Amino acid sequence: AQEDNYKRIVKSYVGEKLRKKGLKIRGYEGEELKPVIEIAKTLQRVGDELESANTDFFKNMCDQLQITPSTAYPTFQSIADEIFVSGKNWGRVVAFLTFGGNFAVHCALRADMGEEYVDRVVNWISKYMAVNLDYWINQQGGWDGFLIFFE
Amino acid sequence: TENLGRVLASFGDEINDKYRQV
Amino acid sequence: KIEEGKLVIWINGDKGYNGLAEVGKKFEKDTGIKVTVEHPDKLEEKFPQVAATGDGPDIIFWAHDRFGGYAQSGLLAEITPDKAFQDKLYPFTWDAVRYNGKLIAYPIAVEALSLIYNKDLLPNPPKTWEEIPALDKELKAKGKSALMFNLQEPYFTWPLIAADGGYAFKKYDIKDVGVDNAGAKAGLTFLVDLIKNKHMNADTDYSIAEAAFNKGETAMTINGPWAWSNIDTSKVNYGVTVLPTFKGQPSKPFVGVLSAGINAASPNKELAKEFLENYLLTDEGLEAVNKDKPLGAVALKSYEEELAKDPRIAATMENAQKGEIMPNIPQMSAFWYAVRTAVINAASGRQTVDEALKDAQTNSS
Ligand SMILES: OC[C@H]1O[C@H](O[C@H]2[C@H](O)[C@@H](O)[C@@H](O[C@H]3[C@H](O)[C@@H](O)[C@@H](O)O[C@@H]3CO)O[C@@H]2CO)[C@H](O)[C@@H](O)[C@@H]1O
Repeated sequence: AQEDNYKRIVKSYVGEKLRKKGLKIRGYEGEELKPVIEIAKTLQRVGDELESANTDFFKNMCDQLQITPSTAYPTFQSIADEIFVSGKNWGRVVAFLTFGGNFAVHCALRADMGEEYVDRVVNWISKYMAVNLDYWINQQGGWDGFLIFFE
Repeated sequence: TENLGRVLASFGDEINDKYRQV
Repeated sequence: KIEEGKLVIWINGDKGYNGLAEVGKKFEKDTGIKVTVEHPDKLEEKFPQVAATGDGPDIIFWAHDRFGGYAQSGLLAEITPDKAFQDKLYPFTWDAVRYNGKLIAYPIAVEALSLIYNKDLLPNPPKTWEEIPALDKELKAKGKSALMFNLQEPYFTWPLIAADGGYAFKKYDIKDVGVDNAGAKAGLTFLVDLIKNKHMNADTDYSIAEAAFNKGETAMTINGPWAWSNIDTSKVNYGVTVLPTFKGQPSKPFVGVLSAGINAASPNKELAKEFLENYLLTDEGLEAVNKDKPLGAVALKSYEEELAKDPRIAATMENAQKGEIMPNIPQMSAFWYAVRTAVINAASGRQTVDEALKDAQTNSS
């Protein structure tokens, strides 16, 4: 329900990243999404700003996590919790989505992790927002507020 | 993992500080 | 087998392993982590064997009394819940799984034996052990028996043994064992005399006593909450009440805390913590297991409140309060093994009550 609402946004964000890198994942073959895309456009724009200002971090993120099938989900939960442990703001929501996107596109497609982890991570990201972030987000006006805040 | 999430939250703060119109 | 990215769970065959699997199903649906739940025989004896070689399950369920031995063998990972999750379970349940200053398992539920009786055959259950023989003689004349319960596992006979002064240990003094004191002999002797007077049979085991009661062939049985499911299915109009007194003293069942320990050799330790804290130890998680086989009084404060209304749980608590929580020290396995031999030999007439308990006093060290 609400988890689905977030997955729609996360799916499109990850799908564009997948296609830039050149991958062709099942379920992310294309963007038929068409006013909701305005959320996608803002997320890609400000998401790309944050990683282009900290390139070396995201370039080497997977090498430090050394994710395996045993540690992928616990590592995701632990890092996400630590992003918001001392508070929430729209900027941190973005940081969390850029972490997730890079987590699904790069670390999830390493040799020891198959394509099946792309959709799993997207689900982890979506469930996390619906369970842990939905209250604050609707406090700040939902996605409409997200849009106004980043222009 | 611990400090990775803390570094990401600082990255998010830098972005929030920029767009802050307040 | 423990591969990466999967959870193998062991839990005894009398608990709700099917209901635990549907918690595992919900876990896989969200995480993609497949959960396999197994209920192999002698689960508690095999775990130290296969875990010692770095094999076995990721998660082992058993009463807390066995985990101290596992812990000192280095087979269990320290569990480190944050304050928010630790506050969700009762502190005394956490105490049951603390060993040498370590939390070594997650507590699940408190288990206490109670007297289960057939109201159709026995409207008023007996208040004392002493009046059961006379009760059996009335029921035998009508083709029934008064009581059948598992005599092959000392767990079911300890309440009577401890009633008049029997105890296991004594912080915990391993030299002070109360297995062959006057109170223990008086309890075991009453059991033996019941068999000699043909009010029970030494070879009665768990399955025999369950079938006998759930088929309406005996008026009373001694069992825990896990057994209520099958009684419901049998439609026997049953009740759960305080155990019979012995020599004016309440029966004192040894109280167990069903606990989940994490294999120290598992590569899935963090995955096990996610599953246990966030899927099993929730209201929805425990309900799934409880709906399969009742757990007793669960360690989760929120869900324990919801079930406390159940009179069967209340009766379980009464017997629990009149009992004593089992120690978790490693010496508990030797104590059980010792007392298992003494009950079987005394019941079957291979040893007298005295030489049976003396050997147990010695073997309990
Ligand atoms: O009997 C089934 C019923 O009793 C359980 O209690 C047992 C203890 O939890 C357990 O430690 C047991 O000790 C046994 C050893 O651990 C085991 O290796 C076995 O081989 O020898 C001992 C028994 O002879 O002591 C009792 C059983 O005597 C448990 O609380 C219940 O949940 C379980 O359903």
